[PDB]
Parts: sequence; C-alpha cells; structure tokens
Amino acid sequence: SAVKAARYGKDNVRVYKVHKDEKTGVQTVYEMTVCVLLEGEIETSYTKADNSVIVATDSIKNTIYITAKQNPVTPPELFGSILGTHFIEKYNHIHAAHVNIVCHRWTRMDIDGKPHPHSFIRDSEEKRNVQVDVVEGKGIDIKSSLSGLTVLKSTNSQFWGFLRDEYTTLKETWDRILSTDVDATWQWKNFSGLQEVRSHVPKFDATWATAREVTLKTFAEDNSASVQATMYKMAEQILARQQLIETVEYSLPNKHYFEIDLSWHKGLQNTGKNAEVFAPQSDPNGLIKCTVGRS
Amino acid sequence: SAVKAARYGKDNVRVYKVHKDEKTGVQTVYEMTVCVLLEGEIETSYTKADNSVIVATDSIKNTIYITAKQNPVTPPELFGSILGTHFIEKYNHIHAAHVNIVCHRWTRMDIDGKPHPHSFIRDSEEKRNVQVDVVEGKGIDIKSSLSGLTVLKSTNSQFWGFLRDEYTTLKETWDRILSTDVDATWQWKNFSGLQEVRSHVPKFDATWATAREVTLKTFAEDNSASVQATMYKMAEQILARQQLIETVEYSLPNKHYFEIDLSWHKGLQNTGKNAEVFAPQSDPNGLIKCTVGRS
Amino acid sequence: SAVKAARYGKDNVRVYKVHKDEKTGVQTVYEMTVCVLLEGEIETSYTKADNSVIVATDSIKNTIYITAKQNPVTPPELFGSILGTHFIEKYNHIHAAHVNIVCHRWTRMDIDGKPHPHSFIRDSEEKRNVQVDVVEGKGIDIKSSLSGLTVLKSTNSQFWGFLRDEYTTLKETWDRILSTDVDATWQWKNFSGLQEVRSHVPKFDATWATAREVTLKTFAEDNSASVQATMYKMAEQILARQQLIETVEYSLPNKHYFEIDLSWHKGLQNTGKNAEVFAPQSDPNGLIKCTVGRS
Amino acid sequence: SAVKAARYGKDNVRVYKVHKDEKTGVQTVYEMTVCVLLEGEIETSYTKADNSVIVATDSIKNTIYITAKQNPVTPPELFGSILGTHFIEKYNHIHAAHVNIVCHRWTRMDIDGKPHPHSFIRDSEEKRNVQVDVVEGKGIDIKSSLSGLTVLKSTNSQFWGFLRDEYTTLKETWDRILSTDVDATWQWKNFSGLQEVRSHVPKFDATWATAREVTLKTFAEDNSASVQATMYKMAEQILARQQLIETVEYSLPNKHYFEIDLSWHKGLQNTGKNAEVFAPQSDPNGLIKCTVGRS
Ligand SMILES: O=c1[nH]c(=O)c2nn[nH]c2[nH]1
Ligand SMILES: O=c1[nH]c(=O)c2nn[nH]c2[nH]1
Ligand SMILES: O=c1[nH]c(=O)c2nn[nH]c2[nH]1
Ligand SMILES: O=c1[nH]c(=O)c2nn[nH]c2[nH]1
Ligand code: NA
Ligand code: NA
Ligand code: NA
Ligand code: NA
Ligand SMILES: [Xe]
Ligand SMILES: [Xe]
Ligand SMILES: [Xe]
Ligand SMILES: [Xe]
Repeated sequence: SAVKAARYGKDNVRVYKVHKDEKTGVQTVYEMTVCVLLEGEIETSYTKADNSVIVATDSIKNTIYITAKQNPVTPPELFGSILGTHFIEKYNHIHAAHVNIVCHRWTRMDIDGKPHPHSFIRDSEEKRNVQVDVVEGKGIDIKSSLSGLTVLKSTNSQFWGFLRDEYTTLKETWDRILSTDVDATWQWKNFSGLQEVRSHVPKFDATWATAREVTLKTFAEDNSASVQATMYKMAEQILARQQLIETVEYSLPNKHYFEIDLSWHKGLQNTGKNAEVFAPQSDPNGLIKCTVGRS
Repeated sequence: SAVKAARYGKDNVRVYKVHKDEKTGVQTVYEMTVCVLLEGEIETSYTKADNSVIVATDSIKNTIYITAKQNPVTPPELFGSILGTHFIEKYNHIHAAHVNIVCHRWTRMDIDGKPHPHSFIRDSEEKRNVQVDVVEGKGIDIKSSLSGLTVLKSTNSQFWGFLRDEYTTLKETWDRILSTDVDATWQWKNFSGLQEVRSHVPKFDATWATAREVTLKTFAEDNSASVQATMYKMAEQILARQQLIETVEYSLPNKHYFEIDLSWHKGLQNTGKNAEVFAPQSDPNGLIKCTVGRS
Repeated sequence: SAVKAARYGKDNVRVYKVHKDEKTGVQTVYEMTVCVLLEGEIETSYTKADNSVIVATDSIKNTIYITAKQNPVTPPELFGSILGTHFIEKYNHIHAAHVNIVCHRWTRMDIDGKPHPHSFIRDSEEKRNVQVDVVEGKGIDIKSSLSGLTVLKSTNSQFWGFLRDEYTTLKETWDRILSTDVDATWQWKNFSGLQEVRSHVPKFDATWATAREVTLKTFAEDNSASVQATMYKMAEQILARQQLIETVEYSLPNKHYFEIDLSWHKGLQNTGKNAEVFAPQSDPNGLIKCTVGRS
Repeated sequence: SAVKAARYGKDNVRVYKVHKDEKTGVQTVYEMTVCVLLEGEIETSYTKADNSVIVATDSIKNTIYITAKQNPVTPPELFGSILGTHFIEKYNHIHAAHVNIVCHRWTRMDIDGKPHPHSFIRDSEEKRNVQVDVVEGKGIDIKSSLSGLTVLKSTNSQFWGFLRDEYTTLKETWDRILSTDVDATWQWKNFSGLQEVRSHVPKFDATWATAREVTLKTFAEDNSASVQATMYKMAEQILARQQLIETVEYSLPNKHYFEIDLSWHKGLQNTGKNAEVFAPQSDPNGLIKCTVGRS
C-alpha cells in the first residue's frame, strides 16, 4: 500500500479580535472560526511513525492566534492568504496550506437612534466564509461565500410546464410560496501571491456586498419561473459586475410549504385562491445547484 | 398505584398564515410552532385502556389549523387564549389546556430603500414566545417571553469584590467582555377569560417591544458590576412600565471570552491593557437567574 | 420591586475520571456533564451590587473538579449528594444547592470475544441522569432518570375507540408501527442527609437497571392499546419493585410513520395488509405524559 | 455567461421498509435517508425558463418510494445502483444520477436472552452510508462508508518526537487519552453496470463488517505513536482483505482531554502519573486525513 493523499491540521479554532480607536473611543469586534490543514512531505509520519515531519496541530492553533495578533483579520480573504503563506514559507517540507474561515455577525447596536461605541448584537445566523488554498509555486486560490441567508416570498413564484409521466403527481401552479437558504460562492482568478492579494483588498468587501444585494433584489423582484431560472439570473449579474470572478455557484434548497385542505370541516375553503393557512415541511426538500462561468 | 398527574397532546405543529391586503397589495406572513397539551378526566385511558375519553392527538393538530384559519394569529397571547378556551369549552371532560407558541421572525425586506410587498428575510434566530394555561373555573394565565437574543459588549463590564477562599483562582477585573443569550419572561395578572384578554390586546405587542428595548439599552449603557446587578436593573424598569405584569424572570448565560497569554512567543503582549485577541469558550458557562416582583 | 427567587452557578462543566486497577491492569472511565446552581442570602448582589456574597461561578467549577478528585463519581446519586452537601455546609449564607448530572456511555469494547482493559465505545446516545436538590434543614431530594432511549416495534400496536367528532379525520387501526424516545424519571423518598444516602448506595444502580429492563420488556411484549395504556403498565411495575420510590414519571413522543398510497402508480398495493414502505414523519408528534404514585 | 455544471434533485427523503417472514413470524425493518441529484441536458431550464426538461423533484421523491416497494433495499450499494440506473435509462436527456444513502441502526432487541420477532432499539448513532454515481456509458462508481463511530482509549497512546520551534508549547507525552469519531470510506473498482454489481452483492455486507472489525481491533491494540500512524495501519489491513477496493480514506478528529493541575489547592496531585480527573475539550480539535491506495 501507499499514501495517495494526506492532510492534517486544526479545526474549530474560535478567535475573537477587538480594535479600539484611541481618538473616538469606538471599538469594533471580529469573531471567526478557523480551520487549517497542511500538505507536504509528511508520508513518513503515517508509514514509519516518523513524527519529525509533523508540525503539531497544537502549534498550528498557536500560529493562528499569533497571526491574528500581528495582522489585520479583515477582509477574511486577506487574513486567510497571510495565514496560508506563513506555513508554506516557514516550513520547507510543507507545500500546501488550506485555510477555511467562517465569520460570525456582530452588528453594532443602535441605541436611541445612534450607534453605540462598544455594544453588538448577533443580528442573523448568516455567515461570510472564505476558502483559501495556498500552493507552493502555484499561487493562491480563493473562494468567497455567503451562507445561511434564509428568505421567503409569499407570491410571484410559479412552477408549470415540467415533464409529466407515470411517476408524476405534482400539480402545475401559477402562484406558490418560495423559500430557501442561500449558499452562494464566487471564485476569484488565481493570484500569484500575497502582493497581488494585497493589491485587490478593496474589491473583497465590495464584491461580498454586491453578491448579497443582487441575491436579495433578484429574489424579491423576479416573477420566478423555477428555482433554476431565478438563480441563473443572480449568477449572471454577479459575473457582470466583477471581472476578477471566474465562476459563481449557487446551492439552494426548495423549502416546501403545503396547502391544507380543510373542506372536510364545514366546507371550509383553504386551497387555491382561498389558501391562507399552510403547513411548512421540514423534509424532504428540493436541492438545486448550478455553477455559472464566462462564455 | 394511581395516576397522580397526566397530560397529553401534539407537539411541534408548524403553522404558516398569510394576510393579503386587497387594496394595497401588501402581504404579511406569520410562522409559528405550536404545542398543545390537555388535562382532565382521562385517567381511564391509562389505567383501563379506555380510549373513549381521548381526543386523538391528530384531532388536536386539525384544530390548530382550523382555529388559525378562523381567527387572527397575532398577538400570540390572543391566539393561544382562543385555542386553549376552545378545548375546555368544547369537551366536557377536559378541564385544562396548555398552549405553547414559538413565533419565528419573517421581517419585510427593504429593496432600494423601500419595503417590499411580499418578500421576507429571517433577520435573526431570536424568538417571541407565549405559554398560556387555560384552566376551567380559574381563568387564563399567560407568560410572554423573548429568547435567543445574543449580545456582546467589549468593555464596560467589571467583576471584583467576590468571595475568595481556598477554592478561588479567578482574578478580579475592572474591564472584561460581557456576552449572553437573553431569555426574559413576563408574567401577566390572571385574566378571568377570553373577554378580558381581548380588552388588553394592544398591551401585548407594546409590552414585548418595551421589554426588548429596556433589555438592549440597559445592557449597552450599564457599567456592569456583575450579571446579577445588570439584570436586576432591566427587570425593575419593565415592572415600572407595565402595571399588568406581576413578575419578570431573566435567565442569562455568561459566555466567557478568555485572554490568551502570548508572552512565551517573542515577548508578545496580549493581556490586560494590551489584550486584543481572545479565545471564546464554548463551555462551561455561568448561568444566572432571577425573578423580580412587586414589593 | 423585590427579588422573589434567585439562583446562579455553572452549567455545562464536562468531567472525565479514570480508575486504574493496580492488580489487574483494567481501567474504567466515567464521563459526565454537570450543572450546579446555588440559592441563599444573595439578594444584595442583585439589588446593591454587593459581590461579597457571591461564590464566583469559576470557583464552583473548581469545586466540581476537586470533589471528583477526592470522591467516587459513581453512582451519580451519591456524587451529586456529596457535591450539593459541600456547598451548604461550607458557606453559611448558601442554603440550597441544585446539582444536575448527565452521564455519557463509555462501554467497554469486546475484542475477539474478550473485554478490553482500556478501550471503550459510545454504544448509544442514551443518558443516565440525576437531579439532586440539597436544602439546608430539609434533607436531600433525588430524581433519577434515563433518557434518549429510542425504540420501535413494527406491529402489535393498536389505536381504536377514541372520541370522534367534526374535528376527527384519523382512521381507527388494529396494526400500526409504534416508535418513541423514552424519558423515564423515578423520584426517591426524601433522605435526611448524606449518611442516609450512603446507606442506600447499592439500590441506585440496581433500580436504574430495573427501570431500563421493565421499560424494554413491557414495550416489546405489550399488545399496545395506546401509548397511555402501555406507559402505565411500565410505571406500575417499577413502583412494585422498589419501595423507596414515591413516583414514576414518563414523557413519551409518538413518532409517526405514515402509510404511502401508491395505487395511483400501476395499481401498486402499499396500504393496510399490503403496507411495506412507510414515510417517517419528523414533525408534528404526539406527546404523552403521566406521573404514577402509590394509592 | 454559460452553465458550467448543474445538478438538481431531492434531499432528506426519509424511507422505512419492513420485511415480514410468513413462516417464522419474524419482521425486519430498514430505515434510510436518501438524496438523489441528476445531471444531463437540462441547461435550458436555467437559461431560458424551459421546464420541459425538468423531472420534477416531487417525481424523484415518488420514484424513490416506488423503487423501494419493488426492490430489495439491502445491501444499500445494490439499492443505490438500481435507483441511479433507473433515472439514466428512463430519461433520454438525463446522463448521470448521484444517489446518497444514510442507513440508520434498528437493532433487534433481546428480551430475556432471546431475539424479539418485532422490536428494535437504536443502539448507536453510528451510520452506514453509500455514495453511488451512475454515469451513462461510464458504469457505476460506489464509495461505501461508516461514520459516527465514537471511541476512546484511556492509555496506550503516545505523542513525542514532533517538530519543535518558536511556535511550539506542546509537551511530549508517553501516555495520553486518545478519542475520535471514525469516518472511514472504501472505494470500489468501477463496475460496468447493474449486472456486475449484482454479481458482487455478498461482498458488500462482508466488507463493511471487516472494515468495522479492523477499525475497532487496531484502535484497541495499537500502542499508538500518533493518529497518523494508527490510521495507516487500519487502511493497510482493509486493502489487504478485499481486492475489489481501490482506496481507503480515513478522516479522524483528535478529541482532546486535558489534564487539570490542582496543586494550587492543598498540594493536590492530579498531573502525569497522578492524573485522574480530566477536562474534555469541545473545541478546537485536531483533524487528520489520509487516503491509502495500492502500490
Ligand atoms: O423550482 C422548482 N424546481 C424544480 O425542479 C421542482 N421540482 N418540484 N418543485 C420544483 N420547483
Ligand atoms: O457576573 C458574574 N457573576 C458571577 O457570579 C460570576 N462568577 N464568575 N464570573 C462571574 N461574573
Ligand atoms: O397512542 C396514542 N395515543 C393518542 O392519544 C393518539 N392520538 N393519535 N394517535 C394516538 N396514539
Ligand atoms: O496524533 C497526533 N497527531 C498530531 O498531528 C498532533 N498534533 N497535536 N497532538 C497530535 N496528536
Ligand atoms: Na514550504
Ligand atoms: Na371542559
Ligand atoms: Na449553608
Ligand atoms: Na439517459
Ligand atoms: Xe431562488
Ligand atoms: Xe447582563
Ligand atoms: Xe409506549
Ligand atoms: Xe486512531
């Protein structure tokens, strides 16, 4: 037997950082969960019990804290690139670093109409994420994403004209509820290294904001012919607005809300145009994916 | 042996309702999870296999949907009271109904600065809840709550002057992070029945809003001497602003963020006044409770 | 306003302990999660910011580890009693301690048919729990429980003869699937103090084993007329076999498995006597409770 | 823009099936959660709102139930292959089916030392899984796995001789606790189609059993030099015992249990050879992966 692939590291490293403005007194907090896995010339730790090639996972944990102390942690694309570059430069035998970062929301509180200098609220479970792969001699590949953005519209969604055969019971509809949890990922052009990532820093937050804005507006305004058709429209617009993105991927559950026929009870009318009370379904759910690129 | 207490019913009944304004075209959605347990002269279903006394739990589920179709579902204190009253009036042998309702957030989206007529976002996992106990001959007892409101402040929290003995290692502090998930419950004066609950309908939403507002402002503005001291201040203000509340209860975790000493690494300074990077602790946590009433 | 009730402490304290037999070389592990909340003359910490009355929650955490180092941790009823007694005896102003313990399964592995001296498997998510309330001058109240015991039987469950009215759609049945997660609690006679708890130590493990055995046998063998009827039979037998128990409480979900009519597809027969494929329902579920005592 | 990849289908489809032996009266249950995603000539549903190419996800759900009614559901490798083959054969424009199946444990109860004909217990959260990719013209690729197998050993694990630099604080150790949740995957040789999968049916259950047995024995018996070294030994043995497997992959968290220094309290000795009470750490954790193949 032989080792065909191997990677190892530390997962679920929770990190908080505060910035304190000396002048204004305003404080800003960042909280993330970080995972770092390394690859390189480490096969002998598996095959011969040779621990001399292992950077201990505890040391990786230490490095994440030290790196956060010495560098900005925002935007996460930059922090991930700094952290990954560290490992491949510091250790001769380590040739790839894979860094995943989940950013948690701490939104500044408004009290009596003005922003508070040091108080924050978790205003949603929505996350902003990055996956950064730093590979020696091949640059830095970055995928940025948002996830856990849960939306619903109560009308202006249709679903008709689908294939019907002996396996089909679903009725065509011209008015249904549409609800999903949005997972959207944009993949950047390969960067040659840390200098190039630094040159594009302002684009990272701006592109996240654009992706979020396009997602929400398109969902609200599209008279949706299907999940497939609406998600394509979102991805098209994101690629149009940021030339440094190569592909956009959406993965969307279709979270079903079923009509409840109540006619059995005193002829009560609760279906079609009369539908007011619905039963949300926990499972099963549709799952619709697409990756859109440039032609 | 004898049956000392018994209750039974349906849990985890998910309900959605939409209201459609005919004039304006604006739609508003409500989504809840409902649990209803009944008590009464039902002992023989346990002791003698006598099912004739059982309102089937499936029928309770049907009743929740029918009741939601025929009545407003907001404020939840009113809906819960209507639903509980139904069971005790409809069935001679059922003498108590216990209704719990969890309300999920569907907040109207703003698109290009204006509110969308039919699109919504789950803008937080914070819940608004009610527990309603309808007991034949003893009226209606209502506890209203908010939960899952997660906050953090980065300074203006202290903790010093506590008992020190041979079990104490904790250092006194004049500046720490304070973070919690707020669970706050206000218990109303007993109501004689459904007419009295209806007479107070406008107070329910207003009191929820006040409780939320007082919680957030007090947390942001109090230079906190302890969790105990700050939570007392919140409860005091709520009782002062709504005379129909008899007690307020808070249950608050103290979610710890620990300093990380980095001095072992090149004399790096990251503690006390120099602390920038912290390690959030998933467990254990402090848990602090108090019920405040009128003197 | 006035403090009507208050308690505070540490939650989610994870503890592991190992015992190493010097002779045989056999090791045995225990893992628990512990919560301790105290009550007493502590109102001034809430009302006047007087921290001098507070045993810091960090110190409570320290005490749990020290107590586990110096005492046996099994049976959990004994460990909880020792831990609660400590707080009320050590601190003059603390008059009640409330200790909850969840025990996690680490079952010894059999390798090649024999028991391994030091290797363990989490063979189920089933828990054994205790709640111990130690109140100065009023002794020690102990409730022991098992929870998270998930079972299913595929036949020998019936449900017919229930109340039918204009809210009823459910069909009577003489053969259905029955599945539940068992939560069973037995409450001991009040003990005068730690000496009395020590005198009954052998009864604690034996009663847990009996409760488990009666639950499983009754479920497997009863041709069930309803959840209500079967659970009563379980509780009756437990009270009969241990005179030091005053009450038994069961709380049982009815986790539904629905028939799927497939007749629309080529006349396929999948209902009644022909039912083979079912759809498990995640929600809603029945919830059935009963507390049985001595007559 | 252009569609670069697309797949869609139904997730979280819960299925139960019962087999009833007419002679013996013995019943056997199977419960699974199934996900099916399709690929093919479906781009126009995204780009032109052309629903004529869409097999509705509701119809996929129907097909899973029908297929389970007409075919055996065990071993899951066979059921997944039948289900995937159906879609590519039935629909001309669908060219790939991806089927994931999670099998839940329903273990037959022993009552009074003998096996019960119709009663079952969920004896662990451990799962048996399959991923089956059926691609038109390229056969059937099957990855089988077990997951959620949680183990701990209290001694006979070491970790010393690792790289030490200015980022290292971890002390070398010759005796520590080792605990993990095992995720192991074995990938089969490509099969030409359903006839070939049928020819190997007996190997599927036997190989799962072997993989489980090797995992448990190796973990219990290896005086572990590192997670890396022990996991390699497991994978080596599995490949040796089943020639139809091409690769084995393990993904293993290192779930840390930390010593607690209690010397601050009355010189209490709880570290090194005196360590009895430990603090399990919820996070962070090591994460160690390896894919082993044939040389
Ligand atoms: O938008 C949808 N796309 C689909 O593929 C589908 N299948 N059922 N409902 C559906 N809705
Ligand atoms: O506010 C606090 N109250 C307490 O009781 C406590 N114990 N440790 N830290 C603490 N903080
Ligand atoms: O055992 C049962 N008890 C009940 O009260 C009930 N209601 N629906 N199905 C039921 N089954
Ligand atoms: O087995 C281990 N492998 C590792 O890479 C490691 N790092 N810290 N502890 C460890 N244990
Ligand atoms: Na390198
Ligand atoms: Na009544
Ligand atoms: Na005392
Ligand atoms: Na095809
Ligand atoms: Xe969508
Ligand atoms: Xe607080
Ligand atoms: Xe039961
Ligand atoms: Xe391992």
